[PDB]
Amino acid sequence: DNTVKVFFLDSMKFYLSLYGHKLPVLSIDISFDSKMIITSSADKNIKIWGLDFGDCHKSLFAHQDSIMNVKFLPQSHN
RNA sequence: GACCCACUCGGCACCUUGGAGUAUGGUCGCAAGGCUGAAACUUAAAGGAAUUG
Repeated sequence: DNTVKVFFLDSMKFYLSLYGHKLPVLSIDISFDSKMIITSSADKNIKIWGLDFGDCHKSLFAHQDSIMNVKFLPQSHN
């Protein structure tokens, strides 16, 4: 049920429920310095997501059948 | 008893002599406002559009 839920770790107190992919999102990554997450679904459109409130930045589109896994170069934010 | 003709009485009947418009800078509601999906996202599938590609 095409959503991404972010919980904390000291409490797990349901920090951010978010949506908008129109298919089951199947890969998540989190920025190396805890500032930006990357959600990716099977509608060929990844979304770079802001963190403080959950504002989407670029709902960008590639890989013309389906994204299967996204991962983070953990040195810079690429 | 019936039929005809005249008369007569009573019947169901018959025939002939403020609104209309228009106008509204007011009061109140309202089609008002655009390819949907679709936004903080220029983003999918599926559609309507116009399509002699």
